[PDB]
Amino acid sequence: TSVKPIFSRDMNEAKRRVRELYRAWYREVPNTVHLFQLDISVKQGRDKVREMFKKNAHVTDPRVVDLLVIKGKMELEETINVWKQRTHVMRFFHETEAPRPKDFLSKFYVGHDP
Amino acid sequence: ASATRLIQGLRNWASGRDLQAKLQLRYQEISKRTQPPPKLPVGPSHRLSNNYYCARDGRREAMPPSIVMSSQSEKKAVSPAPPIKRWELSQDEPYL
Amino acid sequence: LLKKTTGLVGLAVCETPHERLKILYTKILDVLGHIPKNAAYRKYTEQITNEKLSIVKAEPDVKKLEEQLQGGQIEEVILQAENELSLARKMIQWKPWEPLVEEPPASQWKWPI
Amino acid sequence: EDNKQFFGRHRWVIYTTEMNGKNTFWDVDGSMVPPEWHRWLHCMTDDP
Amino acid sequence: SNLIEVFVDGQSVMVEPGTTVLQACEKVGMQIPRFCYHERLSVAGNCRMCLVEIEKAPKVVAACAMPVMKGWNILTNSEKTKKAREGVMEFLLANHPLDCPICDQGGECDLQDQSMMFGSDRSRFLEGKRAVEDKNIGPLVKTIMTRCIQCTRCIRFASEIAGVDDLGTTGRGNDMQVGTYIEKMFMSELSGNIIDICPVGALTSKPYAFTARPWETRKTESIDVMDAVGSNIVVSTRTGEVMRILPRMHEDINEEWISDKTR
Amino acid sequence: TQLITVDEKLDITTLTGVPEEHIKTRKARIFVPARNNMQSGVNNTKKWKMEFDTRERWENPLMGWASTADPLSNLVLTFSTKEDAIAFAEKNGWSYDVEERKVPKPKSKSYGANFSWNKRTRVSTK
Amino acid sequence: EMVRKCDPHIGLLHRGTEKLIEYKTYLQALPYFDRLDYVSMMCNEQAYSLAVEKLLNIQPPPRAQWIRVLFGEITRLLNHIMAVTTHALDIGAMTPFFWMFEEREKMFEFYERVSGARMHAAYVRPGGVHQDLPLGLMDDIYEFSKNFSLRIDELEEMLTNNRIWRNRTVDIGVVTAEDALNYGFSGVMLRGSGIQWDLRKTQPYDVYDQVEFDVPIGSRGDCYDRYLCRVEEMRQSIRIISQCLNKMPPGEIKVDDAKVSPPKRAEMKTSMESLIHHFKLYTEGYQVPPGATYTAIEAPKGEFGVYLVSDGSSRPYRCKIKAPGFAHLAGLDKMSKGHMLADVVAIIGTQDIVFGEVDR
Amino acid sequence: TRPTVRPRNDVAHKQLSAFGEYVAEILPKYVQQVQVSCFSELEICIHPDGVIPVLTFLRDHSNAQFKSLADLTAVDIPTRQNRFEIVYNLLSLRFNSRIRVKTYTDELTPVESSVSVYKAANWYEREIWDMFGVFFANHPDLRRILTDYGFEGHPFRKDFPLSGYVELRYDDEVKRVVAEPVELAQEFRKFDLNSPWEAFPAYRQPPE
Amino acid sequence: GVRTSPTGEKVTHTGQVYDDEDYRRVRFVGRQKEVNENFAIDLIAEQPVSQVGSRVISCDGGGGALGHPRVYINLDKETKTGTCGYCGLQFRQQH
Amino acid sequence: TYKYVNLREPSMDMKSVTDRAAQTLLWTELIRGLGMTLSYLFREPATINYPFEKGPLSPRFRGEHALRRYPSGEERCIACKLCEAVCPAQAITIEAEPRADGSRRTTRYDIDMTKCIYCGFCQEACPVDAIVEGPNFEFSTETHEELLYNKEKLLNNGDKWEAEIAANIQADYLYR
Ligand code: SF4
Ligand code: SF4
Ligand code: SF4
Ligand code: SF4
Ligand code: FES
Ligand SMILES: [K+]
Ligand SMILES: [Zn+2]
Repeated sequence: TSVKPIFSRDMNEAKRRVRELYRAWYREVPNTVHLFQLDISVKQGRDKVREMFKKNAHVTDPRVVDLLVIKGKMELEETINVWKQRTHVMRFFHETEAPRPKDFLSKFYVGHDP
Repeated sequence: ASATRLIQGLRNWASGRDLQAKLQLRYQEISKRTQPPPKLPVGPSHRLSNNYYCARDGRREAMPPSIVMSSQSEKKAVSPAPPIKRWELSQDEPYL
Repeated sequence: LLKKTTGLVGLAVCETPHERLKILYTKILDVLGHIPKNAAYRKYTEQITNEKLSIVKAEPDVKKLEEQLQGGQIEEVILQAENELSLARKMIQWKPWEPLVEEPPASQWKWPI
Repeated sequence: EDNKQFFGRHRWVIYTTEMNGKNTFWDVDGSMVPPEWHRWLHCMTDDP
Repeated sequence: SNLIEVFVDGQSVMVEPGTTVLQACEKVGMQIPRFCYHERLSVAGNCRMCLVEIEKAPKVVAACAMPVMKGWNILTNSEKTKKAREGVMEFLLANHPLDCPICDQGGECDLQDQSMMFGSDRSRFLEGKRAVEDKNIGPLVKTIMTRCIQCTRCIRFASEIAGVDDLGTTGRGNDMQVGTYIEKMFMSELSGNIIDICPVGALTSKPYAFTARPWETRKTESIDVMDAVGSNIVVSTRTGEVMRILPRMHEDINEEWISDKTR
Repeated sequence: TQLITVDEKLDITTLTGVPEEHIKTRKARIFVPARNNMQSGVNNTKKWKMEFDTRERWENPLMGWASTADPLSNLVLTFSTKEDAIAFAEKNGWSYDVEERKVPKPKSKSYGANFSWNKRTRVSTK
Repeated sequence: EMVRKCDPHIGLLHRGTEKLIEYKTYLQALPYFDRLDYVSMMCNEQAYSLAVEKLLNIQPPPRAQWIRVLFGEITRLLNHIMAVTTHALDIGAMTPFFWMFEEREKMFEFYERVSGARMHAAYVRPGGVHQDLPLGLMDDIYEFSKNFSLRIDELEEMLTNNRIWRNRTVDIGVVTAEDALNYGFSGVMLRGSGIQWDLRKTQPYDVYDQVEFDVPIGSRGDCYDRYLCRVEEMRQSIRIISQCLNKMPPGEIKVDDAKVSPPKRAEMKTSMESLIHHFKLYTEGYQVPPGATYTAIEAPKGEFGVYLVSDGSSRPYRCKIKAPGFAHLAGLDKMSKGHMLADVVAIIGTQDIVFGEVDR
Repeated sequence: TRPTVRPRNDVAHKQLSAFGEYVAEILPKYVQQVQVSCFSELEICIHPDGVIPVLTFLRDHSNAQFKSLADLTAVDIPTRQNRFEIVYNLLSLRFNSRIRVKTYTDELTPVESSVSVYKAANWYEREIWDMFGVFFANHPDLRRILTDYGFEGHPFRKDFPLSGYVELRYDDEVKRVVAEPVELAQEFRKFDLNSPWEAFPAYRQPPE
Repeated sequence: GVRTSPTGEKVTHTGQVYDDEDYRRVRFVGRQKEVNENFAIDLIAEQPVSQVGSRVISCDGGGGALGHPRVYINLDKETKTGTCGYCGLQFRQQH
Repeated sequence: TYKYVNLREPSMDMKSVTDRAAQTLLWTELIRGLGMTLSYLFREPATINYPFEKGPLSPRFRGEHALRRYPSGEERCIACKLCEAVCPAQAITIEAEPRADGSRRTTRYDIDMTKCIYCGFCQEACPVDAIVEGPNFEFSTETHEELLYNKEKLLNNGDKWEAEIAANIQADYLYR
């Protein structure tokens, strides 16, 4: 049960790193909308950043959220630098995908998937 | 090969070499496109006796790696091999 | 005879190879004296360093010293002496003559699974 | 044939002007060669 | 306990008295090659593929039938054991037809698999092969008796488990032919498990005939519903279509068999 | 100290990049595969497996091929023990069931039983 | 003008080759190696073949080994033509490209005569080669090699003494020996800096201990000495091809272990063991004993190593492909510092980079 | 066993067994196993805390001088609780020899970066991060090297499917290459090719 | 021996033909359905039955190594001929 | 066993110094390069006249696939699925059943020619010489699905190219 830390000794330093990564994304989103000339607003991109951070809001393991912060900083460095194109930024917005059936009844109608 | 001797001489002069001796266009000195049928030889295992497969089974003589040390004197400090012999300079053409 | 070049790029010609190798071998021995005597790194490194230093002291020539140290040019023998010196300084800090820090899991190095 | 040419020029085909209905006076085609001549032309054999 | 001590390649193992050499090798995780042996049939002892060496003994013994004696070192990977296996595989493949591509047992053939594992790699047979006459024993079991190796798993199954006593060998010598001797139709309720316990393609499934091939099938482990026995089965599918139904070995229900309706 | 104490459950599902559809709606199956009753060999029945539920395979309109939308349809993982497979399923958020290893019971084989005096186990032929 | 930092973004030709190898047998995973270094096809075939033959504890016959060394040096000629001529075409000398690709067309005809495909032969296999040489092939290899020296002579006339070629190469891309060892360089990237190391001499494979050739050692570690090393390696490959045509033995071309290499179709259609072995080799394949190996050969770009792992089955558990271009393109960042943007394309030329082996 | 069996090299086997004893007794703090394969390739199995001491020793000791990093590799083996097997392939140019240093980590324990020992590893362990998810602490520029820029998941892990989870097509509505979930027109046919008969008795694992 | 469905479509040697209500006939609209009009099931019935004087005959399809693997065919049935499993040539014992 | 490329010391006598300065000021090696380029100007080019002239090929050549027949009209493929088991691209899809006279023949023999890697493992795994990879390479199409061959296309390629494929197998089969 004694493991080796990655960056965070406990959850509080990990939450500090999550918080600074969220600050850096919140600052970066207007420049991302500008220089990629995305057709979305700044509020929509920031709400997508909030959606991606709250997708991982259930983790209580410091090493796992350390690796999540490492991968998020990697995506941030790929976005600050122009390494992604417009396609790699807009893959966070599943625009061309049709909305999946949510309730039981429409999934029963269209197919076999639970 | 069809070139006149004036063009051939100018060409040999401009390159500085004799070019008809070594032509990069191939002619009738190459092999025939239709060949006589081969009779290929067989291996050493094509025998009718003293040819049990167990005495030439290559795959079944590989053993697992011999564990030298595991966690479950004035002996000589060793190297992985003898040190490499220094290369000799070429007696053919060393550019020296 | 003053070898013109080593042939290796970036490995400059040493003008005084014997004195340099004596300095580096005795400095390896001085650094290595801080390691405990029961460590196999100290015994083996004192062995090979005493052999190299005895060969260097027992040979005034440079070419014959290269052929009997058996490590190529004399300048890369000097470079490996520098590498051994820096290594022994690191082995003092790491202390790897201690026992194993952790046994592996019970089926860790088992192949095939 | 012209066996004085170099190896690659020494065999060729002058295609017809009508194959399977199509006007091939200018629209020659590499796949107009039938399989009995496709060995000879591609030098898979020395025998026509 | 009255367990006696035997040795399998020098490794000690405690077995009950009356245990065969094959089961004593099975306890250490070693599967001896076999063709006539089947642990739910009786012991025939005639394919002679389990010929293993007991050391300090100048004769190989039939491991499916020989009971162990206390103190035997069963040499499973010795030289004369391997020579016995290569010789017996050579005689098995002497008259065996070159049908491996057109055969439904290919890819799931014991004769192919342990010819690769235990046999030699080439033929000294420079003669003519036999061609055995085919039979018709029903619309379920395709019969190609040239591929038969005369292992009598047919006959032991129909005698002991199906309880039919209508399959048997006719003839003597190399002309010995497993069959019914007459135009008789082997229709039991268990008549399809002879397709399972034929190690070769001499008894193949006639509905599954030519349709698929065992490397590309996806083995799905399911339950029979044709009867209330609850027979554990494999449903094997190829590209989303059901190709056949094989049994699963479950000791408490259907030991390794299924019925003809299930199959 | 250079070591930390984490008493939480090992969960890496936010790190594997698998979408939620192929995490929470798939059923892993931990099992030793049954012996092919076509054959007598038991070397394939040695290790534990992990496959998933078979999702839909439909027909290609052009060629009649087996089209799929399931990425985990060809995924079969090989494990040495049952508990390693259970740990790998719990680590990746996969719901699993476990079928136990079905070893065949040892048989009392007797060649002399085929030629008994008063028992029903006489063979009528050999 | 100067270059401060060079960041090669790669993975644009990442195909996931060595994951696709995990789901295919060893014979099916052989043609993945033709397409890694796609100008050094039979050399990568030979490296994978030697890895599987080391794990299988078998050896090729002598004639198969001599055919492997013959076509390996034909392959080395092909790769150094590609290297030198495109390194000249990127700088601007477009003419010896066209001059040497006709000789390269003749060597692709040699591949097509021996295997049927002009580039990706799938010919050098574990156990030997797939098929014997057709009659009349070695005479045409002789007629090629007898003339190819004049081609190297006129290439070396166009470029070596040329002052514009020397201006673009002499003060360019200098690597010291310890940095070349530390960056994991291999082949000409080592030997231009003076490191006397060649895997055909030090750790020899198939019959390279029985052939006699020289190893061109650079003096300054720059682009120009590595250019001269590749030209002299073409000279020495002509030397090895002459020795291989003269010392070719007769005999078989596969291993005569029919549980590894497939039997002949004449006896596949006659014998029973041969038909069973043909069936099981072309559906299941041969099983490899469990073990991991690292077999490295001297590719014409450097050290083409394969870390192949077997679990005992007929498919590779893990198959790592070490390629020279990966470490060379990693060393691009140090080699380009202190140079201009015109020198970077020359450094990417003298590091013979094929991105199929860089990205897999 | 002459023509078709590989000749056994007993000399190099004995030399590598001696050098494996040498490394195992100089560095007992980290070396767990030493083994030499039958085709004479030495393997040093270490603890993941000894990446820098073992590799610095092999790079700098006068009886090792492994100045060249040939290859650096991870191997996903899911049945182990430390599923990744980080493999270092070294080359001695002085002693004309190769050594294999092997270690392990799971998804959450970082391996110490060996770029301070071998600068060749700066893209190799970057590839190990990209393909397997093994984090390398105290690395200069750790980022993805082979995958697509928005690519989620680690591909050479064995729980990752052959085709991925998303595929690309061009979409004329948004005028952009888009990512949608993968749907194959023909599914990859899985072939159960393993024989049920034991191939090699020397590799027979003992039963339970 | 190709026949034709009521939809005007040629039937393959397998027996495949699309239905009238099947939309997949639109791929042949303006184009052609390429079938092979040399049905092998008709071209092997045109072969003569080989009257051999032996009880067991061998067949390799002709050519030796250019045919199929050599099989041995039993001819003890006088009700039925002995058909080669690969090439389909059928044999009869001439007594 | 090694040689030093570019380890020549230049001479420093006035003869060689004036030779190098004349090479510098009078551009002598540049005139050498112009002379070599002029020497190729007066050669015959290696250009064949395609499509009227064709590149030289061998009987081993691996081009378009074809399903063959026996000399009786009977097709050779006995549905054994070795070719799709060995196919490293999984380009081959086979389905089979007994036909009306009970013979083991295919109903589906597809080859996705856009998956196919043209390596000829199918023709060397085929025990009956049914699938061959014939000599046709000029089969470029204008639609993607035209390169998705079914059994009828491959049987028509066999019936089209049999008069050439048979002679290539006749020329090559003793090497196999
Ligand atoms: S029974 Fe087995 S060995 Fe005999 S033809 Fe069928 S697959 Fe081949
Ligand atoms: S048909 Fe099969 S099961 Fe019956 S005796 Fe012959 S080989 Fe054995
Ligand atoms: S040539 Fe190769 S890829 Fe193409 S169908 Fe044949 S086996 Fe498959
Ligand atoms: S290998 Fe030959 S006979 Fe077998 S299925 Fe393929 S084409 Fe048909
Ligand atoms: S298994 Fe014992 S003889 Fe058949
Ligand atoms: K059967
Ligand atoms: Zn026939």
